[PDB]
Amino acid sequence: VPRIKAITSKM
Amino acid sequence: RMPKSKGATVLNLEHLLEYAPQQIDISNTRATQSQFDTWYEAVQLAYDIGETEMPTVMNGLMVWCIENGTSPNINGVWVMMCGDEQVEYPLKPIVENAKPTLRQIMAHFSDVAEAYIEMRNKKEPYMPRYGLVRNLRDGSLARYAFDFYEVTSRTPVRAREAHIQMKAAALKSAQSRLFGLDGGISTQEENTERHTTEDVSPSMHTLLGVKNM
Amino acid sequence: RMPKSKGATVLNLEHLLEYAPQQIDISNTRATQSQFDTWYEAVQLAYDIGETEMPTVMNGLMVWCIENGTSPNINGVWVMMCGDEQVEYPLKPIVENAKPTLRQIMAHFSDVAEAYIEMRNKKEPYMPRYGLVRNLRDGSLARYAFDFYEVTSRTPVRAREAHIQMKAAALKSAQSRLFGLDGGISTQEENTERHTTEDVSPSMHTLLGVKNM
Amino acid sequence: HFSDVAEAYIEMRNKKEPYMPRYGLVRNLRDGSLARYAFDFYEVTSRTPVRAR
Amino acid sequence: RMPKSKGATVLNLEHLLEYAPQQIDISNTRATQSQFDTWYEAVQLAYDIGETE
RNA sequence: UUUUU
RNA sequence: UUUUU
RNA sequence: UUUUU
RNA sequence: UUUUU
RNA sequence: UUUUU
Repeated sequence: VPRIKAITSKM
Repeated sequence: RMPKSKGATVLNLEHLLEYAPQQIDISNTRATQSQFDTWYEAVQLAYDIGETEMPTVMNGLMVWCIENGTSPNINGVWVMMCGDEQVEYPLKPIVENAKPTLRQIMAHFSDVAEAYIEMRNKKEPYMPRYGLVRNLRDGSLARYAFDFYEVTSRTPVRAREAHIQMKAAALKSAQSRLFGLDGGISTQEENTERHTTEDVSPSMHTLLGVKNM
Repeated sequence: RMPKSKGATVLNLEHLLEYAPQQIDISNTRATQSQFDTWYEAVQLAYDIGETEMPTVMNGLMVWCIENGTSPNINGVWVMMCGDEQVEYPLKPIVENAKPTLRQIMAHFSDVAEAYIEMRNKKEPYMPRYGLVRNLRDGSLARYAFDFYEVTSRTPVRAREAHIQMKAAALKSAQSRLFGLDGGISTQEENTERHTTEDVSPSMHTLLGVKNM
Repeated sequence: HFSDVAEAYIEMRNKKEPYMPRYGLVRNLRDGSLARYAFDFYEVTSRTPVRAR
Repeated sequence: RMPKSKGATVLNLEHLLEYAPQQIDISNTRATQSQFDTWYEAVQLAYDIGETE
């Protein structure tokens, strides 16, 4: 499963 | 006798005789379908995961919530076991988008959670950590030993008693407070008084009534 | 019934049927593998010990923690028994790098600790000092009498009861405080007023309104 | 305007080491899981947890 | 199961199986041997008494 | 851990 | 931030 | 979850 | 609203 | 209804 970035562009 | 207003029954007898909703669909202990869709969409958006890999993450989250509960105060990350590796997912999107509560959202997973616990117990001793904290001494009741389990008309009477006792033991005598500390901090009044070089002191303009002797 | 959003089940049935993680791997009462690796690397770095002699130090630390607990307030040094000699290791790297807590980090050592206690009891009476403080009167329960023991689905019911009673006795009615004394010390306002040789006193510029009679 | 990024950065730094902002050290905040809100320009929103608020 | 970091057990099984310290030697309710020696030497020095008396 | 005179 | 002798 | 020295 | 160094 | 980590 993919890993979630800490600080993404969605925020 | 039917309820009547202004000489007319206020109920539709035919529709009512044909009205057979599922009990879990009209209970207020479970989040509505609209609220569940909102939560699911918000979690998809926050995780940046496509609609095909999302159910796997949902499976992992359901198992993690079986183990560790669905309290509003849970924070940090939850974990999925990808083979022998551990993948960490932030819990903030899961909790901040669950309305009215995370327990009501996860109540939609209750039947699947019970089935999963039974399946895991078919191959090894599998009591959810919630049931270990509650000190439940019966292994055949492991399928109901999670905090988001939804009691239905098909729940066995013994299981219902065990679940209610576990809920009472877990909640204890916790009393809800409607308010925290008020965010208005300033209690004094702003000092609007001038200050000139003619003032005898920073706090007194003059000493008018003062007599030297 | 499965949880559905927008006319589509939100769970992957095949993966879920094949999803069988270990219970201790997904519990939040144990530090994650990443946190454990971070703690282990930080302790290696602080001790300046190679990767070959590090497991021996880990053995010594595990035995010491079985004896003396894993409280956040432990300080000073811990000791290893190199034959008849005593080697002292600082406890600061062990405690300051353990996240979220030292107990969660040492929970990874729980099965080995239980096995070690059983092995030591095979040759002599060996009750961990934690179980002596708790006044546990059963010697056959010595294998669970340490404060970082992790309760699992394989823990015997009697052992689970004893461990929960020991935890309740040790914690008593301790209440957590979120804050200490605030570090902002100054409460007064800075005195910005000038002071010239024309001032009648160090605190008064003049005596303007004063009348002698 | 930087509050969400600051919170995310504090969480990211805490993923690798103990990272409490000096503001939270001056305030003597004894909870490390609340480090992500322990700065003086943090903006409280409707998504802020009640305990964090 | 043993505690593992980066795909490697962090414990030495052979040494641990051979590690049998005395319980009173590793407890923190008793002063360490170094502290005891320091106290004994300080008391000898203060009392001006030989190692035989 | 300490605090047992 | 400073002010801890 | 924490708080068990 | 401000005043959180 | 909530409050079960």
